[PDB]
Amino acid sequence: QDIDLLQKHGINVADIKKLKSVGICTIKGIQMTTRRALCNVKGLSEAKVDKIKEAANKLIEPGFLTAFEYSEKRKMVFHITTGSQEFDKLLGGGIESMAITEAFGEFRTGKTQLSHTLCVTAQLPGAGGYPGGKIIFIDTENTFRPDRLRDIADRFNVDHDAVLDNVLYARAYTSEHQMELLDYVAAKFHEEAGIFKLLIIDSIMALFRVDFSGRGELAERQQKLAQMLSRLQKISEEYNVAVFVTNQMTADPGAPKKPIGGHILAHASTTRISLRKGRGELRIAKIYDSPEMPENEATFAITAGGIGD
Amino acid sequence: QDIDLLQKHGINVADIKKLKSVGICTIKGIQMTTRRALCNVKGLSEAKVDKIKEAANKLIEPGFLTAFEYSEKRKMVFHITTGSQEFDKLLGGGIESMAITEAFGEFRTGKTQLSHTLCVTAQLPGAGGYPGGKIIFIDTENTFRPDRLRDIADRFNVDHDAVLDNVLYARAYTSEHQMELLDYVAAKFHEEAGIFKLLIIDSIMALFRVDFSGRGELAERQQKLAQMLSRLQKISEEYNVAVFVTNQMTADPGAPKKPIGGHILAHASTTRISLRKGRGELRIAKIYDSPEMPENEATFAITAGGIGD
Amino acid sequence: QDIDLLQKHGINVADIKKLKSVGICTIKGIQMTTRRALCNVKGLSEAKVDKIKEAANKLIEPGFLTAFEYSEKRKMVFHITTGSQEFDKLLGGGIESMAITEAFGEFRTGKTQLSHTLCVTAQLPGAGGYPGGKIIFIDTENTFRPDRLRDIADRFNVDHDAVLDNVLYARAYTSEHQMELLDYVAAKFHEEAGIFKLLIIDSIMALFRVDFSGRGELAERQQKLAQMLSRLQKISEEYNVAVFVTNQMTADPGAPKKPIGGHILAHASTTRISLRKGRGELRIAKIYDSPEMPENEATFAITAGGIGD
DNA sequence: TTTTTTTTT
DNA sequence: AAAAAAAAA
Ligand SMILES: Nc1ncnc2c1ncn2[C@@H]1O[C@H](COP(=O)(O)OP(=O)(O)NP(=O)(O)O)[C@@H](O)[C@H]1O
Ligand SMILES: Nc1ncnc2c1ncn2[C@@H]1O[C@H](COP(=O)(O)OP(=O)(O)NP(=O)(O)O)[C@@H](O)[C@H]1O
Ligand SMILES: Nc1ncnc2c1ncn2[C@@H]1O[C@H](COP(=O)(O)OP(=O)(O)NP(=O)(O)O)[C@@H](O)[C@H]1O
Ligand SMILES: [Ca+2]
Ligand SMILES: [Ca+2]
Ligand SMILES: [Ca+2]
Repeated sequence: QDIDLLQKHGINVADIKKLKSVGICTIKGIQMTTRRALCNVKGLSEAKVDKIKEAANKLIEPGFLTAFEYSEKRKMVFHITTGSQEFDKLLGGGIESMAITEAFGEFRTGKTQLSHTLCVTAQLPGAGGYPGGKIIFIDTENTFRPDRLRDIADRFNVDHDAVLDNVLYARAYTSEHQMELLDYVAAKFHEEAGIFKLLIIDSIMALFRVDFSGRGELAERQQKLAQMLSRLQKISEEYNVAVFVTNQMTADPGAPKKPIGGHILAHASTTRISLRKGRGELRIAKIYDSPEMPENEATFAITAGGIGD
Repeated sequence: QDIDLLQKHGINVADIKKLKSVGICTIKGIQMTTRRALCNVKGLSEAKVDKIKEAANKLIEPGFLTAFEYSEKRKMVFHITTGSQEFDKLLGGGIESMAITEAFGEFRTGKTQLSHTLCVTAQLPGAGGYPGGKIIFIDTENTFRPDRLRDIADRFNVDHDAVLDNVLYARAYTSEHQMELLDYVAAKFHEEAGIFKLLIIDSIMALFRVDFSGRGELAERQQKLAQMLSRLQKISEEYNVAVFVTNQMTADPGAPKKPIGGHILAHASTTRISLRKGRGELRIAKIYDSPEMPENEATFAITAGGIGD
Repeated sequence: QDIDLLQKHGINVADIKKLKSVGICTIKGIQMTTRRALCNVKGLSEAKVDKIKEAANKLIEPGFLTAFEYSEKRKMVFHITTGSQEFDKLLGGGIESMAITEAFGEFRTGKTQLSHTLCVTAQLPGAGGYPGGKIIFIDTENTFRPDRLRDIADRFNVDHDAVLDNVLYARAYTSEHQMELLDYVAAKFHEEAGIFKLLIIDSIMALFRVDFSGRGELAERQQKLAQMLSRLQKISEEYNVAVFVTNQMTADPGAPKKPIGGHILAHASTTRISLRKGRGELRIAKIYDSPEMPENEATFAITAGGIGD
């Protein structure tokens, strides 16, 4: 896995620590790079890069796996329960582990409350043999009240301070700061294989819609967004972790609500979960663009303690 | 067909295995090569290449076929049904076997669901004397959930594990990795003549729009795309197989949706099928740029089980 | 016409069959050759070529024709109707017979549909005393569906299989293969004087833009293109036939669409017909660079059956 | 000579 | 109802 399996094939140790200084730490890191990105770095020439690709095919052989084998290959994925019964009946165990999940609501619909439950149910050994592990929370608005975890820890009957250390927290302040903070995620995931389970970005579009103006800087903004979602897709295959992202909404005076992000965000997301209000403490949850489950509905209950029934 | 029919015309066996190491395996492989591409390879001189072209015209004679003969020549093409009745009424048997078909939707419109049905209906002996065979699936986003094949296998009344081996799967990770993986397709098609029927690339533009930036690397990206579509056109004549490609969409603040790819992709595609949403589980399918069928519409139904009515 | 009229002027028969092996078949073939091209061939010396030019001026005398005589000299040209009324009102009988015509569209604009009608209307005895004859179709993309001729044969009330033999078909696979296939056209035209009327290349730039890269091989590509267009100009005077060529288009992020080919193709073409989309099954056709008709517009209708009104 | 990208309220 | 930008071989 770690990139020391190449030095027995002609690679000298003088520059294999150099690609570590960019951030590459795994044998799939050279599988997930363009050949011109290794033209940009200080001190690697255009005519020596082929010897790293010499040890790429003879260590990770890109033949043609049959889908029968790929059926047993995909058994390593896991599922995170949401807290309810009909909500992960709507998903099939909840959140997939090799895909990007989206959830958008009006304003009060309980997006971060769904996230705050997921910092608690994901460290408990549950269904599917899922053993539970550590969480990274990348907040961007302000909403990481930690004492809200302590109420949900009671209704699952867990100790308080045993769970307040297994979540990692950092707030981005700028849309470029949100991008560079993904490099710390790659360093944090690699040195402990298997102790982390999922990652939460609070709202990817909470800073992109502010730092960029309207029709002038629109293509500048949508191009920088595509680099972020592609990097998150690479991490979810590199370490087999889940990602959960939310975003805001906007109106439509041309007609009546659409989630912001445009076509770039709608294509790159694997499952989108629409959330609308019902009656009192009840919320309705539809499902948009899923590779499994058709458009059916469920019913939450945001409680004292997150998602219930 | 195989390139051993040339050695009886003066070609020595010392370098006919050399052009095999590039990838050339058929008597049309020398028909589909520039004369300067055989100047680039290690150990073949500029003044000996004519003896391969000596056995080219006396084995494949490029005279002038009349179109009456070409009418009976084109009877070897086949047609893949999609799953509906009005949808291949809109196409005339469905997918052609010597052409490139395109299909683009908004985001939830069911592009990969149309692909997932085509991995099932193409191995069943159907209309036009089409006997069915094996499929190659080149995925690029992430969407190859194999258990979705098992639902569609029921509504055609086929065994489960008899069809999960006749599809081959590989995921490209990089836009250059997608190009070199076509060379494995040529090796896989050649050694078994007639057991493969079609090929699916998931989304050719899913990695080209990410790995390349805006107006700086635009001409660099569009030139590398033209090498890919021309290689796919050569394979579809070399082995008589069908190809099915999808792509994303983009907006237009100059006006209102256009499929990405530019003029290069729009010219090289033979039929393009627009897909838009109707009501509930119904989708509308128009047709763009076809050499037969004029602009008429139909109506899907994505079901439990892919395309219905 | 045939080169046996020279042997009565001192030319021995030992080498007049030699210039036949290059491809020269007519008395204008020595009028259309450089004197250094007859230095390159195996077995003809630099000091004997003048005796062929001895019988050149005393058989084709290059004096000074007056334009009054040239007015009656040019009566042998003919005109091919396209299928509409305002479209050849825009051209003046349609396609000239001693010139190169060009037509370029966006992607769906009906370029090959205009070609498919021209394989049918050119074998019918129509206006101007044009008697009709045989057609050569040099396809290069893939688009020669022959059953599309059978629909247009009905709306002109012609037999089906009487017209499916008078069109000759060949597909080029490589940009050098497209060049050498013009030598078969010269052999096919010469032995039957007057039974052929026109020639269609599908898209000259469909293979030149693929087989050659960007700014490296640009001058290499544009030099090889100029040899092709000059050879086509020589054939259209050697046998008095029409030629119809199409090409793709490209964008312009420096500004917004331009036809590809550069200045070489724009100069060597005699008439260029721009094609853009109107409403539904209607197309608008402007005219670029014509030696007659000024910039006026018309309106097609691609039908069941090609071009209508 | 060559090559199009990008929704917001 | 109504808004604009961005370059490399
Ligand atoms: N302990 C609690 N008991 C009952 N309701 C609660 C409790 N805590 C929070 N809520 C409610 O849960 C909702 C919070 O949803 P929330 O996810 O915070 O919205 P949001 O995602 O933050 N949208 P926005 O605040 O505009 O960014 C509100 O209706 C709160 O009143
Ligand atoms: N098991 C199933 N049975 C029937 N229909 C299903 C099934 N699972 C998914 N679908 C349908 O598939 C639709 C989404 O189709 P999909 O092919 O994912 O479009 P898509 O454009 O490829 N999504 P994306 O990859 O983000 O662009 C859903 O809206 C469902 O209607
Ligand atoms: N026989 C026919 N009957 C009905 N409609 C037709 C017929 N032939 C063509 N069309 C319509 O005309 C369009 C095809 O135009 P076409 O002449 O193929 O453009 P093109 O520029 O040759 N395509 P491309 O090679 O991709 O650039 C399609 O959108 C069809 O709907
Ligand atoms: Ca919030
Ligand atoms: Ca998809
Ligand atoms: Ca065409």
